[PDB]
Amino acid sequence: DPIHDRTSDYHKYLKVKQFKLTVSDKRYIWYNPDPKERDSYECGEIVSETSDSFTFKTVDGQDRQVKKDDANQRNPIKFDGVEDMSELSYLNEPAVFHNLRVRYNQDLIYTYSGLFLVAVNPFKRIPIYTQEMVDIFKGRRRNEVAPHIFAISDVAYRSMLDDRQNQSLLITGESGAGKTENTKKVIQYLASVAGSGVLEQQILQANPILEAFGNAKTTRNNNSSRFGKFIEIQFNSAGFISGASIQSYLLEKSRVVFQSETERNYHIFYQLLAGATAEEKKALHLAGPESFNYLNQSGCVDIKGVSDSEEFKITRQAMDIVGFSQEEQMSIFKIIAGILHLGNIKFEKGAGEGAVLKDKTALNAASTVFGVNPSVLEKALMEPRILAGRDLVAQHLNVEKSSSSRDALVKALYGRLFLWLVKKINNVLCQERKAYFIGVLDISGFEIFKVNSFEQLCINYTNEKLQQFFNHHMFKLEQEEYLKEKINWTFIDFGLDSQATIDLIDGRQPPGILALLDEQSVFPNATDNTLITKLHSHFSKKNAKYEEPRFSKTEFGVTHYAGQVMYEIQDWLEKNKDPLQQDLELCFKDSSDNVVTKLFNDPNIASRAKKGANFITVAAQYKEQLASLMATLETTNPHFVRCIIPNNKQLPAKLEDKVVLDQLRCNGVLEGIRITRKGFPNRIIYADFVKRYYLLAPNVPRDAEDSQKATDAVLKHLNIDPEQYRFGITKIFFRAGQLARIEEAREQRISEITRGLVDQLIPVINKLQDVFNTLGSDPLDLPQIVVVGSQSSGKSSVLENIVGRDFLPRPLILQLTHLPIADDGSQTQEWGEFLHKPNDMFYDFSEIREEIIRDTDISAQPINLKIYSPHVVNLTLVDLPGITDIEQQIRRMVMAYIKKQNAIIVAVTPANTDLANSDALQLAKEVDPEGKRTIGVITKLDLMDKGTDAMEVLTGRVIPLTLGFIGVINRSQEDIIAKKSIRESLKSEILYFKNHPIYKSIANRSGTAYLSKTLNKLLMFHIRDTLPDLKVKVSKMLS
Ligand SMILES: Nc1nc2c(ncn2[C@@H]2O[C@H](COP(=O)(O)OP(=O)(O)O)[C@@H](O)[C@H]2O)c(=O)[nH]1
Ligand SMILES: Nc1ncnc2c1ncn2[C@@H]1O[C@H](COP(=O)(O)OP(=O)(O)O)[C@@H](O)[C@H]1O
Ligand SMILES: OC[C@H]1O[C@@H](O)[C@H](O)[C@@H](O)[C@@H]1O
Ligand SMILES: [Mg+2]
Ligand SMILES: [Mg+2]
Repeated sequence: DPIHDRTSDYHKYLKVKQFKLTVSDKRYIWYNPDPKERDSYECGEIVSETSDSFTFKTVDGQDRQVKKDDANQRNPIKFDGVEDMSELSYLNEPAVFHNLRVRYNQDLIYTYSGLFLVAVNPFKRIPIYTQEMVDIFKGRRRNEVAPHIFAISDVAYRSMLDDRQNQSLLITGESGAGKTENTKKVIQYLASVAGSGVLEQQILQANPILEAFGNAKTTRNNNSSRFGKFIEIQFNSAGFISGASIQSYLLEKSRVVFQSETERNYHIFYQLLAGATAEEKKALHLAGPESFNYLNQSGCVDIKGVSDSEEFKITRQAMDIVGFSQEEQMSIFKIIAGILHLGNIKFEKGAGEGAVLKDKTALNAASTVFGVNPSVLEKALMEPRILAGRDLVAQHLNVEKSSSSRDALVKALYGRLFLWLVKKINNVLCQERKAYFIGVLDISGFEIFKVNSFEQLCINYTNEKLQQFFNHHMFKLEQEEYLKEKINWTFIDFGLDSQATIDLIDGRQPPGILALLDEQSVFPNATDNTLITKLHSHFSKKNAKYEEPRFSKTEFGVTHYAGQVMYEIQDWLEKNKDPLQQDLELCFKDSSDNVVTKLFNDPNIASRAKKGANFITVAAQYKEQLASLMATLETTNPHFVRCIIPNNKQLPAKLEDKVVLDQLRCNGVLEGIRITRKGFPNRIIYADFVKRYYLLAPNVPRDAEDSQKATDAVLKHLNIDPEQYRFGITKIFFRAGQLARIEEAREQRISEITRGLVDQLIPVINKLQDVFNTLGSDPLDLPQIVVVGSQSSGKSSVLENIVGRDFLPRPLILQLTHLPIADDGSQTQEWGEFLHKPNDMFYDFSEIREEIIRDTDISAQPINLKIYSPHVVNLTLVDLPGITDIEQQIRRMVMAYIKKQNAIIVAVTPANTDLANSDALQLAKEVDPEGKRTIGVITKLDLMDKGTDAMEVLTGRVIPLTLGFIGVINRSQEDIIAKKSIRESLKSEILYFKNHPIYKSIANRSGTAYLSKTLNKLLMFHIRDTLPDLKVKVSKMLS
C-alpha cells in the first residue's frame, strides 16, 4: 500500500517531511514590524500578559505590546503543514498564510480549510496525477489521504452514490490561478474511477477542441479561458459514466478583432496557420500570422514552449474522436480562414463619403472559403439596406461604419461557430436520460480591472450569485449541525448580505441596472450618455451599493462582495443589442457551405430569441442563462475548490505575501471561517474531549464511561463561563476562542509536569503519579518502590517506623517529604494530606488512621497519602495489602505492581519463620529471577529463639540479592499497649543492634534510619536511571 510506504511517491510528493515543545512554555505571535506593511509578518516570542494584552520580543530586540483581540497568535511548530487548517487553534491571516507557505515550499499545493479545498498553482510540473495516484485515492475518505483534487472528486462521487444526490464542484480563482488545470483533473479522475472506452475518450477529447477555440494567451495566463463553463458528467444508476454536457458562458468575441500588446488571438488561428497541410493552405489561401491584421497587431504570434503546429494535430485528432466528419472539419477551418480574410479587407474613402473597396483579394478569399457571393458580401458591408416604410433603401456607409460592420460580422461568425461546436459536442455526449450527475464549474472569479465594461458586470454579477450561493450553503450546514445536536442558536441568513447588490443589478420591479439598460437599448434615440444619466437618476444617493463618481461623467460604481468596481458605460447600448446588418445575414444564409448556413439558420444559434420570442437583449439572455445555472446548482450537494496564484510572474517556488494574502481576503477562505465565528465554531465529541483534557481535572479517566459528565467536570474545574459553551447531544460546543484557551491550559499543564524530567526527581515522579496512577493503574510505568509482605510480617510497623509516628490501622501510596529546619531555626510541625481531600490538612495523625478506615469503602484504586515531616527522609512507597478467595485477587493485585520492571520490590519477612519455603521473598523471585531489583527487610530479629541467629541472611549468603538485606525490629503487641512511641522504639532498636553479640558488627547497616536512607538512595538513582525511558513514554502518551 502506497499510503503507508514512506519510500513511496505518495509520501514523497503528497506528504509533509517526517518532547521539544512538550517541556517548553514558550508561546509566539505573528506581527508586522511595519504597521503600514500589514502583509509582512515576523515571529515574536511572548514574555508577558495581563488580563487583556500581550508583550513580546521583536526581531530587533525591542519589546512590544498588543491587545489579545488584535493579537495574531502563532500555532505550535508541530502543527506546521497540517493537511487541514480547520483543526488549528488560531486561524488568523498570518497563521493561514504560514501553513500554506510551509506546505507550498515542500511542493504540496493542496490544503483544506473547512468546506474549502485550497490549491496553489505550482507553476511547475508535479508528479501527483499519474494513474497510480488516481488508484490511491479511490474509495479513500477525506481523512485517510492527503489533500488533493482527486480526494474531493472521490468524495463527491461516493456522495452521489450513497445519497443518490447530484453534486457540483465550483472551482474559482483569479486568472491563471489554476481553475482549468484542476477542472481537467476532476474529469480525469471521474472518467477513471467510473469509466479506454469510446465515450470516455470523447468526453476527454472535447476539451482540446473548446480550448483551441476559446482559450488564448493573455498577459496573466498563456492558456487563458476566454469563456466560463459548466460541465456535467452524467452517470447511470450503477455509477458508470453515461454521458456529458457542456454549457459555455461569456465568450470574449471582441478578442477575435483586437488583442492588447503581447497577448494573442484564440489558439485556433495560430494552430491553423502552422499545422494545416500544404493542400489545406492552398484551398484556404493561408499565409503566415504576420500577413493578417487580426494576428499581427499585438506583437506576439507564438507562446514559449508551445508548438502551435503540434497543437493543431491534437485539435484535429480530437475532432475525429468526438465525431466531426471530414467535411465538417474543413468547414470549420474555412470559417476560421474566412474570418482572417475579412480582417484583411481594407475600406477606404470613395469619391464622396461612402466607403469603397479598392483591392478585392481579401474579399474574394473570404467569399471563396465562406461559400458566399463576393459581390453580395461587398454590398452588404458598405451598402446595407434598411427598412423605410413600405420600401427598402440602401445606406452607403463611410469607412468607420463599414469597418465596424465587418468586425461585427467577424464576431457573430466566431461566436456562432463556438456555440455550434458546443452543440455538436453535446449531441454526441449528452444523454437525455441520466440517473445522476456531477457538475464542474470552471469560471472566472470577480474581475476588477482599471477599466471595467459590460462584460465585467456580467462576470461580477455571476460572482455575486456564486458567493451568495456559498454563504447560504455554509449557513444551512451550520443550521443543520446546531439543529441535529439541539444547540439553540439562530444566525441571520448569510446569503442575505449580497441580495442588495444583486437586486441593484438584476432587480425587476424596482428597475435595476440591467432593466434600465434594456429599456434604454430599445429607446428611440438613446445614447451612452442618456444611459448613464438614467442610472444616476435612479440610484445616485438612492442606493447604498451605487455611486456616481466625483468627476467622471461616463462611469458608475457598484459595491461588490469583493469591493467597489467602476464601470464605463461606453458602447453598452451596442453591446446589449449586438446588431448585425440584415443584408449580411441574408448573404450568409445563401452560403454553399453546410456549416456556415447552420450558423445563420439554426435559431438556437443564429438568434438570441428562439422561434416565437419577441426580442431579447444580451443582458436579459445572460440573466436567464445564469438563473438556469443557479437552479441546477441548487439541486446539487456543492463542493468548493479555491485556486490561488502564487505571484504575478508565472514562476515556480515564488510565493508572495501580498499577492496570496490579497486573494485569501476576497476569495472567501478567510471570510468563511469568520462568518461562523459568531455562534459555536468549535464542537467536539465528548469522548474525544475527555480523551484530551482529562489531565486538566482530577478523578477523570482518559476513557471515562460517562463522557458527558467527565466533560462537565473538566469545564467546571477550569471555571469556564457556562455562556461560552453548550452541551450538544453528542458533542460539546464552544464560542470562538474558548477551545483555544482550554488547549493553552493543556499545553501549560503538560509543560509544568514534564519540565522536571530534566536533587528533586522524587517530587517530579510524585506529580506524575498523582495525575495518572491515581485512577488505579500505572500507565507510564513510573519508577517506584513497592512494599510487599505476608500476613503479620511487620509492614505496617516498619512503615510507621519510617514515618516515625503511628498512623496505620487497597494500595497505599505514601509520599514522604522531608521538612527542613525553619529559617527561624524552629522545627515545622508535621502534618499529612490526602489526594481525595484537596484542601484538608491532618496535623492530627489520629484522624489519619481513621480517615484511611473511612475512604476504604478489596479495590485497586490507590489511596494517595502525603506526609510532610522534619523527622522523615524524602521517599515514596507503594504499600500493597498482605498476601484462594479474595487473596486470590490480592496476589494478582500484588503481581500487577511487582511485575513492572521499573518497580523496586521491598520484601518484608519476619526472622521467626525461617527462609525455607518463605512467601514474599519467593513471590518476588518469580517476577525477579536474578534478584536485581529486590531488597529484603528482616523484622522480629529479636523474636527468633535461644541461639537462633540470622546473620547468615543479613550478610547476603542464604538468599543472595543485589540490593541485599536490612534488619529491623519494631514495637511488639505489648509495646503498642501503653505509651511506647515509635521514636522510643527507634531509640531502642539502635541499642538492640549496637549492643548485640553478633549484629553489632553490621549495626550501621541496620535499623530504620539506615533503611530509610537506603530506600531514598535506591529510589533517587532508580528514577535517574529510568529518566531517559520515562521521557519517551510521557511524550507518546501526550500524543
Ligand atoms: N516484638 C516484635 N513484634 C513485632 C515486630 N514486627 C511486628 N510485630 C508485631 O506483629 C504484629 C503485626 O505486625 P504488623 O506490622 O501489623 O504486620 P502486617 O500484617 O505486615 O501489617 C503486631 O502486633 C506487631 O506489634 C517486631 O520486630 N518485634
Ligand atoms: N496543478 C498544476 N500543475 C502544473 N501546472 C499548473 C497547475 N495548475 C496550474 N498550472 C499552470 O498554470 C497555468 C494556468 O493554469 P490555468 O488552470 O489555466 O488557470 P485558470 O484556469 O485559473 O485561469 C497552466 O496552464 C499551467 O502552466
Ligand atoms: O428578477 C427576478 C429574478 O430573476 C432571476 O433571473 C435572477 O437570477 C434573480 O436574482 C431575480 O430576482
Ligand atoms: Mg481557465
Ligand atoms: Mg500492612
